Amino acid sequence: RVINRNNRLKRLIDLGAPEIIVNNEKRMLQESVDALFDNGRRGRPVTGP
Amino acid sequence: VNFFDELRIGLATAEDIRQWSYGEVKKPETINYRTLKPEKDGLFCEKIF
Amino acid sequence: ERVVRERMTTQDVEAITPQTLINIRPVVAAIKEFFGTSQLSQFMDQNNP
Amino acid sequence: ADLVRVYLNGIGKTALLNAAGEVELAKRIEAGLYAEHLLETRKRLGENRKRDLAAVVRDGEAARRHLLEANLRLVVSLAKRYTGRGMPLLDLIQEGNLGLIRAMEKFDYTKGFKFSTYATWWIRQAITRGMADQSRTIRLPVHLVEQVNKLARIKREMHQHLGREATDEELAAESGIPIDKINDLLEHSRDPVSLDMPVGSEEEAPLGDFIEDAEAMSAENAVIAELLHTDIRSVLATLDEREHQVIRLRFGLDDGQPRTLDQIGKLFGLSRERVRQIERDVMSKLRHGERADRLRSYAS
Amino acid sequence: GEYFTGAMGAESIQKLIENFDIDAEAESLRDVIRNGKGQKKLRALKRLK
Amino acid sequence: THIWYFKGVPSRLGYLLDLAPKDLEKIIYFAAYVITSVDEEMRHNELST
DNA sequence: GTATAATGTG
Repeated sequence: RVINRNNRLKRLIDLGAPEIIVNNEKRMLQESVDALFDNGRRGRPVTGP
Repeated sequence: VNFFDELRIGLATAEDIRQWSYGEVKKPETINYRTLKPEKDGLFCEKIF
Repeated sequence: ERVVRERMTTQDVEAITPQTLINIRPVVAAIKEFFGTSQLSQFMDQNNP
Repeated sequence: ADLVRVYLNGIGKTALLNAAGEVELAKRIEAGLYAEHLLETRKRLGENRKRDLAAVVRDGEAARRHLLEANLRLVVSLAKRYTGRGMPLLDLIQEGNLGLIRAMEKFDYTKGFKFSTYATWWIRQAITRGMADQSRTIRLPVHLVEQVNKLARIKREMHQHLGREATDEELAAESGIPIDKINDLLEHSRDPVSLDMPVGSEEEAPLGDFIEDAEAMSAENAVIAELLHTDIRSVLATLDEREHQVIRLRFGLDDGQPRTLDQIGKLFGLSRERVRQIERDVMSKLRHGERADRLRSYAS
Repeated sequence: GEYFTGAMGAESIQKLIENFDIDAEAESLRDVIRNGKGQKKLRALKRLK
Repeated sequence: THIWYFKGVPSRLGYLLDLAPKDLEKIIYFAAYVITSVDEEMRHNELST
């Protein structure tokens, strides 16, 4: 998840886009790193199965 | 050999994370399905680990 | 029933028949899951009558 | 929480666009692109027209930004339908935004068709491609993913029609897919089990605990490997010095690389036929007596 | 938009903390703790530690 | 950001940066802008102008 | 690579 978010951020920066989508994806990467370091410490924990 | 006078902990900085690492992870692919072996610059690449 | 109502709200109303409407997979799946993994379905110990 | 809600407010900040507004924005963006092409093509750069061109380029950038901001709603309304398929809704929304940008960079207004129709196909294609390329941890090739989806669709159709799970033969007959290929596609399409799920249901250990290794055991190779290496130093050393070098080169004790009779003959000058007799004599010598007794244990 | 520079995200916090100087605020908070104001004194003591 | 700091109780980033927890969480997840730095010296010298 | 149309969630 973290790698995909980071690569998407790099792609968006390379192509360029209005700051709304870039900011949304930056929030996405931040939340993904947050989930990586700890699940449930903040917000809804992630669950696949 | 086994002389450990003290054990300390600190806050890692961008440079410390890079110094510990031998290589940078660029892509999220984990394993190649056909060869059952790690992929280039993935989460298991021999080049990295 | 959730899936049945969702399907019927979208499928054509002219040539609709209950046979094509009812889906039997979820009910049998639930029954099998209960009989397999439920904590109240235990092996019948057979040391003696 | 509710990462979606902040994005919903952000997207809802901007208003929609009408057919006339869409046409005027398309004209403005075309003018801006043509202005940029002139900037990179105006070898005889004008003085005031250059400033006007820069202003027009900024205007076109603002116009395209506004167009995308207004169109994000269609992206959301399309990505809504692909939730619950191994990818968070928000990831699908971002993929759809990328698809919308891809559609905008190739939009044409002369045909008179509405931008929404053109953008919907691109958004759907981008979303499905991203889901195929990122949903599975063991990322299968896109063609195999398509085959798996086809097989699943056929299986559900047969289950609905017949009222029961179709057999492998029936599935192959309907889909015309080989039974072996059907099995391969069904085995490659499966959710992996996370080694951290508890086993036994008492949480006394997670599954990852009970998994053995596949390397040299404490005894299996270590003791036998070292012992047969020492017994090698004892037995293979008994071979004559010339024969010891013969083994070391043709068979590869010291320098490895078993030197074919031609190679070892080049090294020593001997022919391919002479060495065979000495090799067979060595075989006869080794197979009799304490040597064979020692080496029996390592052949079984 | 010529004097104040503002932004939203972790990058903004990084820039602000880098610009922020620990010694100056530490001295100011030591001076504040030198005073009373018990209601604010507990928060001042936590921030000071 | 590291999750342990801006979310822990006490939030170390909040204490060091003299920000309320609500403000910190709003800034981190891209909720509202913040003034990082301002040319206060030029503002002062140009207070008349 | 696409041309009716398709514009804010669980």
